[PDB]
Amino acid sequence: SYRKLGRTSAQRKAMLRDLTTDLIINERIETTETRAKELRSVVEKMITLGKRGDLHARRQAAAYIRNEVANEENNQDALQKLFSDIATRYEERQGGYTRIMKLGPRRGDGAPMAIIELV
Amino acid sequence: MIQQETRLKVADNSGAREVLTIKVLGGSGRKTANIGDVIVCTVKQATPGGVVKKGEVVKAVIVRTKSGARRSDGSYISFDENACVIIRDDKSPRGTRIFGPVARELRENNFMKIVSLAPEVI
Amino acid sequence: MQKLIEDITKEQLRTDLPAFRPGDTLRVHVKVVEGNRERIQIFEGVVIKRRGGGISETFTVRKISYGVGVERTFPVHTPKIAKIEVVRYGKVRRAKLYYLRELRGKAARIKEI
Amino acid sequence: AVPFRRTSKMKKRLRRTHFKLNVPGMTECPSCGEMKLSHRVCKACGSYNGKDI
Amino acid sequence: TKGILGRKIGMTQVFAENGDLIPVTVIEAAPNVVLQKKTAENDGYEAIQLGFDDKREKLSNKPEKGHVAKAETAPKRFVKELRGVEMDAYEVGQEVKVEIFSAGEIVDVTGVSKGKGFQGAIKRHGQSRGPMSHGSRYHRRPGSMGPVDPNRVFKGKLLPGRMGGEQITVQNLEIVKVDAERNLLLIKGNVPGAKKSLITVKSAVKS
RNA sequence: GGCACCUCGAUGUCGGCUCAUCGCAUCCUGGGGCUGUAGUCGGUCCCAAGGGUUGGGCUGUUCGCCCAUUAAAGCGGUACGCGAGCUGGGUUCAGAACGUCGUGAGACAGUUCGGUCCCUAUCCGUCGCGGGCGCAGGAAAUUUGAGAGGAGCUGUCCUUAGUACGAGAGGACCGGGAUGGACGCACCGCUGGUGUACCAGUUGUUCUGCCAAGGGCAUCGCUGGGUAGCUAUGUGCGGACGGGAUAAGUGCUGAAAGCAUCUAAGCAUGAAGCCCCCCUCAAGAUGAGAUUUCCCAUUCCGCAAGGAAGUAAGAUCCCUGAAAGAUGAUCAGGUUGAUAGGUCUGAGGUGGAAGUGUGGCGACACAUGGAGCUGACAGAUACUAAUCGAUCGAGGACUUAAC
Ligand SMILES: O=C(N[C@H](CO)[C@H](O)c1ccc([N+](=O)[O-])cc1)C(Cl)Cl
Ligand SMILES: [K+]
Ligand SMILES: [K+]
Ligand SMILES: [K+]
Ligand SMILES: [K+]
Ligand SMILES: [K+]
Ligand SMILES: [K+]
Ligand SMILES: [K+]
Ligand SMILES: [Mg+2]
Ligand SMILES: [Mg+2]
Ligand SMILES: [Mg+2]
Ligand SMILES: [Mg+2]
Ligand SMILES: [Mg+2]
Ligand SMILES: [Mg+2]
Ligand SMILES: [Mg+2]
Ligand SMILES: [Mg+2]
Ligand SMILES: [Mg+2]
Ligand SMILES: [Mg+2]
Ligand SMILES: [Mg+2]
Ligand SMILES: [Mg+2]
Ligand SMILES: [Mg+2]
Ligand SMILES: [Mg+2]
Ligand SMILES: [Mg+2]
Ligand SMILES: [Mg+2]
Ligand SMILES: [Mg+2]
Ligand SMILES: [Mg+2]
Ligand SMILES: [Mg+2]
Ligand SMILES: [Mg+2]
Ligand SMILES: [Mg+2]
Ligand SMILES: [Zn+2]
Repeated sequence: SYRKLGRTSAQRKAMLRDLTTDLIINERIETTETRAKELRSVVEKMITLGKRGDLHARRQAAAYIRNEVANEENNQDALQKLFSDIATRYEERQGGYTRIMKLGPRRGDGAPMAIIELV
Repeated sequence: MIQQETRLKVADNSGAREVLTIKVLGGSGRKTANIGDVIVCTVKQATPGGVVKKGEVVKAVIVRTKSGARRSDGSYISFDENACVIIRDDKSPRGTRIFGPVARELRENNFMKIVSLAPEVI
Repeated sequence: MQKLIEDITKEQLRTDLPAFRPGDTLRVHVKVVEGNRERIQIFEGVVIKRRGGGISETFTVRKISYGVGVERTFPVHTPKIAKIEVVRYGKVRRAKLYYLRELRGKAARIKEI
Repeated sequence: AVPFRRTSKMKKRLRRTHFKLNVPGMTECPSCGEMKLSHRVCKACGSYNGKDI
Repeated sequence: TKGILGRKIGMTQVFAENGDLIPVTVIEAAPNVVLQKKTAENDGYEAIQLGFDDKREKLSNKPEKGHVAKAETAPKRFVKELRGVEMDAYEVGQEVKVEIFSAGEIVDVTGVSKGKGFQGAIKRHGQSRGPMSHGSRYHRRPGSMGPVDPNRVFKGKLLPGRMGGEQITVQNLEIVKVDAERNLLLIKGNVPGAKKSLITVKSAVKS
């Protein structure tokens, strides 16, 4: 099983890709708890490609990650950060690259929010 | 799986070329016939010359199906077509010859005459 | 793959079968028990399909017999098969050759490898 | 389909027996001492599991 | 009567000696323990209480630990009674293993069927649909609730509701193989329930 | 049909569809008597309502006729059952036309072509699912079964036996055995279906600067496959053996009534039916049952009665989830933890990645290499999240009897 998150197949993929790149860039995002729970598996699978490091793994990641600037100073893309900084940080760690922390409901819709961050 | 309205090719030289299934025999509310089962059928297309003629109500035994048959050893047989053979009430073929392969299941259902006349029995 | 299910059924896996793939032409030597006698009937044809795993793995072989296409599906590890000879290795581009069901003659031919 | 009869005050009240909020699943924060939801970050001090988030 | 509790592992298939392919359910039944003997004197009826599947000590409680103390065994996850057994054959603490059964023996198999959740009258009760075209606005509805005269619906007008999750017995299944080493029964055919669910295997009541 | 008693501040009307349920005057199957019952078939009447009781052609039809089956194709009731469940072909609005009648407007149980079917369920009722309290302490399990529901159908073939029977023709009972139809229950190992976060091919355009490799959109763009799950057309199994009491029927012994007589006393036999046997629910069965095990008699007021407060065993909140699920619930777990994710190794699926090299003018091919990729499946692994906590929960009435 996997969550649908109230979106069509394409909308959901697009959202998970957006969130995946957001977490790579920011290292810590706030979203709905259920979005965060789906994002764990997707992001950790991207980090696995990063840790592999080979061209084939990079092109697989490039099919998923958005073309967004990670570091404006260095002119580093999100894909480049994944294969440089993130992959290096989690060289010795075997899985569990993210953690979710629950924040409680937001005002407008009572939606249970969460921080998801790189460990 | 042959039911009422299913058309079959005729795998013999009896005259009939195509039949339409009127009835699957062998019980009230029986929907489907398979290889070995007898059907009542009308001849829709006939060879102009032969014994069996167009519009005749005849009995026929199903010798090949697309749906096919399962065997006790876990193996299956399937054909590319649904085909039958026009028979008498004593299960003898009205035609003299059988065309194309037939299933081994005909031996189990006591259609030895058709099995004997068939070019291949699979 | 429950290891338990493999371990129970490992005894009945045949070791003598050749490596074949969909597209390859086989001679399947099928043991037929017509009453008393146990004769062998060869089914020569193209492997259109191979599915499942372990003891539940099956394969389907297709041949044209007296102008009528015939398919026989077998369990891979059935003791009813005496022998499988690979006649000819095929050059195909997919696991399931269901497109062959429509074709006939030169269109239905497969390139040898 | 419409109400055949109006609902009495009693029956309305009986129906609303279960139409009720529960008390939040709350515990004292070990950092700051304000109540927080169990398994959630404390909104007051930003702590969770003895760590500032 | 004989019986044993096991878990449903799953299904596979076995080639018989004659070359027939038999579908089998694999039931793993690690040795059951007789926890209690109920008697006509004390309980008003004769039965043995079989315990199956060793639970962790944390997951057990003091009531459970005291109950299994006479049998001198760990607390058991699944506890069920067998009636119609020979009381003198069993003793409290005795192991009941899969080799009580042998290949060829005819058994009844009881389990809880798989849950389907809230299901409509077509799926739940096998009812017919109304037409899908020809102006129809009647597809998967449950049919007339009944005649006018009663001014009420009769009991047993079948309707949507929770389907499955019910105790089911399948009768007259054959034991194909008994693996005493691995604590397995291979039973011909299919039995109720999800994988990992509790299956009771008993000698067939109609045999 | 008669009558005009309810309804004209509306009780929708034929046929079909969906769902049935009841009666028995029984269509089939079960048991019988009589027969102008040789046998095989039948006829007729009796008992019997357990289950079963078909697909089509024509017609709006019901009905009916016909085709082909079937053990049989029962007859009726339930607002000619069922339109706040469906349909709307017919009937029965407005258009138009034919025949006919009418000077005419028009009209016709004459015909013809076309013609809006509304409603978010309050209550009872029905089907599921929770919460509460009860059940003289508080708990965790296992249970008895008052009671209730389900199931209940039947063919063909072989054998007995070409025997009994019969001039032949034909051809049994009773009893064995095999295998179906329809129906039901379960399940996905098999055959298939689906499978919108699996794999591959491919068109147009657009973007990642370009090549190469990819992304977006076009029904999942389209096409070919397909894992788990859910599934039938797939597979397994079921209605088996019986027992008790009966119906019609058959009697035994037997008088009233020297005889006779199944009946008055007495004693038998005997149906698919009844009650069990089989399957499921079930102690709110307030008549609240039973068994096993656990906790253990605390601290306060208040004269006591009783109340209040911490707790025990135990359970919950909250959290990780799925074999469960609308939500509750259920079930697996909550760190001496494999509950989920990730990770690692597999299974299965796809079918040969990218990069590089080689061959070719090139499309492309071959090699590296059953490769690469891989939701849900299996195992292992505390890397991530199941943190810290909080709440609830006994101290057991009286009487009598026996110890
Ligand atoms: O007239 C109606 N129904 C009346 C009650 O008001 C009644 O039920 C009725 C129905 C049909 C009928 N007929 O077919 O002659 C006569 C009266 C309305 Cl439903 Cl339109
Ligand atoms: K009226
Ligand atoms: K009946
Ligand atoms: K209507
Ligand atoms: K109404
Ligand atoms: K009411
Ligand atoms: K399947
Ligand atoms: K009780
Ligand atoms: Mg799209
Ligand atoms: Mg972004
Ligand atoms: Mg394969
Ligand atoms: Mg229908
Ligand atoms: Mg519709
Ligand atoms: Mg009433
Ligand atoms: Mg009248
Ligand atoms: Mg009057
Ligand atoms: Mg009114
Ligand atoms: Mg009667
Ligand atoms: Mg009516
Ligand atoms: Mg109505
Ligand atoms: Mg005139
Ligand atoms: Mg009129
Ligand atoms: Mg009872
Ligand atoms: Mg009651
Ligand atoms: Mg599977
Ligand atoms: Mg499948
Ligand atoms: Mg390009
Ligand atoms: Mg665009
Ligand atoms: Mg009790
Ligand atoms: Zn705090």
